[PDB]
Amino acid sequence: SRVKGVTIVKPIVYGNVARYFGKKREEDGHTHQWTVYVKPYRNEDMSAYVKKIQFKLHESYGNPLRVVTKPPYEITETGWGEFEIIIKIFFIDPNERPVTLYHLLKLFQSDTNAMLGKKTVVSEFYDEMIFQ
Amino acid sequence: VTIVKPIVYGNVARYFGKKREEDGHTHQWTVYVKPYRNEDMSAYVKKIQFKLHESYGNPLRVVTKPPYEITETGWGEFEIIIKIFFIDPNERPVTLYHLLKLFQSDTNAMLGKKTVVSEFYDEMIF
Amino acid sequence: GVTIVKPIVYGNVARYFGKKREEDGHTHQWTVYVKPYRNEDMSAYVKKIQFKLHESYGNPLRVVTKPPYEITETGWGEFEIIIKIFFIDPNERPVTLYHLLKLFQSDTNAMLGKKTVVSEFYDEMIF
Amino acid sequence: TIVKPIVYGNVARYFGKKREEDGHTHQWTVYVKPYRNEDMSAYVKKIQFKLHESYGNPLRVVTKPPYEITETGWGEFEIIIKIFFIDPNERPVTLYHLLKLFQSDTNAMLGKKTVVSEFYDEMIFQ
Repeated sequence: SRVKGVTIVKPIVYGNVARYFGKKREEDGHTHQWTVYVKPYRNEDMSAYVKKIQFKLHESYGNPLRVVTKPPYEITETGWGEFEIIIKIFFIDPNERPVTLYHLLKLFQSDTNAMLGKKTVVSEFYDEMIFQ
Repeated sequence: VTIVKPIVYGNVARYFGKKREEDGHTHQWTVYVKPYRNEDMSAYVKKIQFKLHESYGNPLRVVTKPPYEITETGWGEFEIIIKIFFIDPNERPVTLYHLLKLFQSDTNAMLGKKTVVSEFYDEMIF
Repeated sequence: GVTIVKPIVYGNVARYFGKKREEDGHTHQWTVYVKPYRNEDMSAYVKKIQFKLHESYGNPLRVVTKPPYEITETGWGEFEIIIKIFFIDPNERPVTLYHLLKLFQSDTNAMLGKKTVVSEFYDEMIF
Repeated sequence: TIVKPIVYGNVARYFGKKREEDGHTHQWTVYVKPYRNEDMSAYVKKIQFKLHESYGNPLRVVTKPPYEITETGWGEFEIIIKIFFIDPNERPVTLYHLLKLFQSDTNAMLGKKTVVSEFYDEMIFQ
């Protein structure tokens, strides 16, 4: 006897891409450039149903609570260590509890890929968001 | 017999590599209508018009012969209304709207992609 | 009659390592896939999807039941993957698609700066 | 009553020098590919690209995708593409293509390094 609406499912990908500079940036000792991101599994404007996404970077980043309101939902920074990003998705239709994803930022590649195409690391994962 | 005909539409764009100083243009793009499957549209489509932004000279571009597409160059993103007129005058024309997409995500920039694509699928029902 | 239409894409992508990997000879990494065209839950209508990979692989009759309906491997040569699409509805007979796994880029796309082999083909599935 | 749209053209790139060994200054690739990707090899028996007489083996035949031919040379000329069908009755379609190698002047200011000359067409059946 629950009064439910229509079940609505939205498939998403999220993760990070990273690329090594070549040399230890002398000023901060940084080494990689990277973008963490959330994007639809197939091209569509998520802004129909996503108000904002926030990525909580590491405590060592200035302005660590980064937020994005309009697509692409991505944050680009540079760094030297791997750490755990906490990505919260905020829906438009309130009475829709946010979704929270933990993504371990990957910067270095596997020795297996040190032997094949060792340039650009990618770490992406599939998940789906439910509605109504 | 309710006959459906499926289509994709949208645009593709590519970065100059450097803003041209004559007109501050940074991209060339192409906006299009294509059939979902490699079939012929001309059998049932009189013309398609792509109403561009008023910044463009002659903003009402009309395509009557396939391929139903328009190639321009640009500095900015904007909405493109798309009017599909059918060959028997009875059939009501279908208006599609498309937000020209010109600027690459840092993600796709880091993956070394070279072409920005936003494309969409529809069904014209008869 | 039901008469529902669900556009899908299938095919594979491929991105050549840079060099022959000294361990198993592998030169390319690839992903053969079947995706809805729109962003939607296709497990609403798809029970499972079988991918028949070349006999040289292991468990070559790969079967995916939860989206994404993607297989990822490495290899060094091309072959033909037979894709069988099993539906939720029992009255709906499975579809079988053939796809030639493209690993080698063509001269046209090589000369354009293209960095990934993409071979994508289209279909519409009816109910 | 089947119509099949195709794209045909060439890409070329100035190689960077006048190769002194044989004079050849560009490398090009002429191709034919369906407007919307399908197994063209289901109904195309072979595709011919007849080229300038200076090229030994001037009739080149391709029989399976990618339907392209790659070469090097110094000058532009007309490539005759002939498309032969699996169905013995359907007669060969013949396309003419001005192979392009040198760039325009607004596309230099664009930030282009590769040339693209590409045309739509429709193979028609009964």
